[PDB]
Order: sequence, then structure tokens, then C-alpha cells
Amino acid sequence: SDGDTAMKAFNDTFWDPNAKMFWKDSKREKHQDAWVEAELWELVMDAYQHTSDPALKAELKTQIDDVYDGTVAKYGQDWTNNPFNDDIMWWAMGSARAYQITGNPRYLEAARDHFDFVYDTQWDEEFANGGIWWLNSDHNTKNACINFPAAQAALYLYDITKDEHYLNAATKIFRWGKTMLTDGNGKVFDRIEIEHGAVPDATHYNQGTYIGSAVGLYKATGNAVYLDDAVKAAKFTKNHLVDSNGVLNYEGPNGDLKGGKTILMRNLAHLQKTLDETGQYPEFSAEFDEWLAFNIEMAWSHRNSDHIVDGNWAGQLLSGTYESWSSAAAVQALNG
Ligand SMILES: OC[C@H]1O[C@H](OC[C@H]2O[C@H](O)[C@@H](O)[C@@H](O)[C@@H]2O)[C@@H](O)[C@@H](O)[C@@H]1O
Repeated sequence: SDGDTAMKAFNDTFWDPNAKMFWKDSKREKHQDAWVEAELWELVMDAYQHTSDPALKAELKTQIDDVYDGTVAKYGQDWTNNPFNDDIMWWAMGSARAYQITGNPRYLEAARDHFDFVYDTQWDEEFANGGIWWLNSDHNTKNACINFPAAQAALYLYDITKDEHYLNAATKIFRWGKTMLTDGNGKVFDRIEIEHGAVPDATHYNQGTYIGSAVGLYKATGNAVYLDDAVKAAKFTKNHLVDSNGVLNYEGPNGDLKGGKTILMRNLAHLQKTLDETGQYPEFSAEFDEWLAFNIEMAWSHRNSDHIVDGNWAGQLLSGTYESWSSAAAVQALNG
């Protein structure tokens, strides 16, 4: 499949098998930022689940453990001293998924201990009536990029453990986020600041983790309002975070946002599968399938001769240095 081709090319260009980490770009000079590396860990998992090539499937399963080992070799196993609660939570969520795939208890301990550190100590009701702080070093802002991933991590921990504590946490976090970090109609705000108030700037990755948490809560609770919340956020994405031709925006130059389509596509795939299975929202489901397919074909059409796709899916084929986070989005799109 094209998903196999894309993942193999991505590894050929960006994987460092000695450091067991991805390079930040094709010059192979610095390795990827820690939080982004968790998202590339999840890409490896998603390709592992997608492929049928037995040589590839075996390699990807090995790579799931290697990415963790390379990251712990550089950063250590205990992430509770990292001042960024989002970095901690992205790794907690990745570790929960790694537990589901491998059954290795080290991943359950990594997921649960880091989720518990953030939720138990960084959830606060003094500001904004709830929500998790972005940082643990300073308490100034509460952000979509910690809160919705935390709800996702809690849902994975609920599935793993069957402990209602994690469903209760997911529900509490999501409901707060819907109230304080969205417009009620699917637009996810970046954050709320103590000194400046709301910052209602929407981006791909925050639409994505909101959609993923909403789909997961729908499945865990049976409450279809959560599926509606996901549909409204997908409609917002398709109507407002695209160029004049309907292709998902390129969000650079901000380095965190450049590859955000990766997280968005991962979560849109969850919504797509749930709509296909339930037969709910059939008019939107057909429009959504068509728009996703269009976007994926545009992305793949933008590949270079090495089968790598830069994050500016709509643009001219460039030469020179490619970046692993920007380039991950197409790989993700083809492994959904
Ligand atoms: O358009 C949303 C924001 O996009 C950029 O910030 C990216 C991320 O930076 C930090 O990791 C956190 O503040 C995250 O919440 C944020 O998404 C900047 O352009 C910012 O000014 C925009 O508000």
C-alpha cells in the first residue's frame, strides 16, 4: 500500500537506528523535539496497525519498543520533573497505546504514573473553574494541548484498566474543555490565560485531540452528544482550517504547528470509522469521506522522488531540507 511506501520512506529519511530516535530533518543533525517524538511514536504504532507487509509489520513492532528506549536513554524514565505538562501527557498517552499493543507492564506504569502526576497535581479549580495548567513550573495558562490529550490518555487508561476513575477523569476534563475552550459549536480555542483571557485561535492538532476525546467518550459512555461534538469540530475543521481549494492549511512557520495535521488526521480517522460503522450523520459522512480522500490524494501527489511529502500539501514540489514533523502528516494520512 501507499501507507507502507510512505512509512518506509519516512524511516529511510528520518529514522536514526543508533540513537533509536527520529532526526528533526533530512540533514540528520539534531534529533526531534521530545513531545513531537511521542507523536512520531504514535505514527509508528498507526502504521504497525495498518500494514500487511510481514517484513514491515515485524520491523514496526520492534520500532515501537525502540522509540521508547531511545527516548528514555536521552531523557530518562521519570518525566515528572519536566516543566511542560503537555510533553508529559503526550508521552503518557503514547505509553498507554504502547501498553495496548505490547502488553509490557513498563508502559502501563509509564502511562499511569505520568497521567496521575499531571491530573492529580495540575488540575485546578481556582482559575477557569477547572482545567489542567500548561506548565508545572509556572501557573499562567490552561491549554487545549494539555487538556484534550489528557482526556484521551484517561480514556486509554480506562480501556486498559476498566477503572471508572479514569472515565470520570476523562469526562470531567472534556466537559470543562468544551465549556471553557470551545465556542460550543466545534471551534476549539488554544488556551485561556490568567492575564489575558481566552485566546480563540484554532489549529489542527487541537481540533484533532478534541475530536479524538469526543469519539472516545461517545464509545465509553454511550452519550451521543459526544459524537455530535466531534462532528461539529470536524465540520469546523473542514470549513475553516483549509485553503481556498479545501486542502488543509499549512500551519508553519511555528514549529509545533507545522506537523499538526499528523495529529488531526490520526483523530479524523477515528471519527470516519465510527460514522461508517454506526451509519450516523450519513450526509456529513459522505461529504467528510470525500474531503478526506481529496486531501490524502493531494498530499500523496506532493511527494518527492524519495516518497517524502513536505507539510505544504498544496504547494510546489521543493528540494532541499525536509523536516520529520512536517513530513509525518502525509504518512499518517496514508496509514488511516
Ligand atoms: O494559533 C494558536 C497559537 O499558535 C502558536 O502557538 C502554538 C502552541 O504554542 C505553545 O505550545 C502553546 O501556547 C500551545 O497552546 C500553542 O498551540 C502561536 O502562534 C500562538 O500565538 C497562537 O495562539
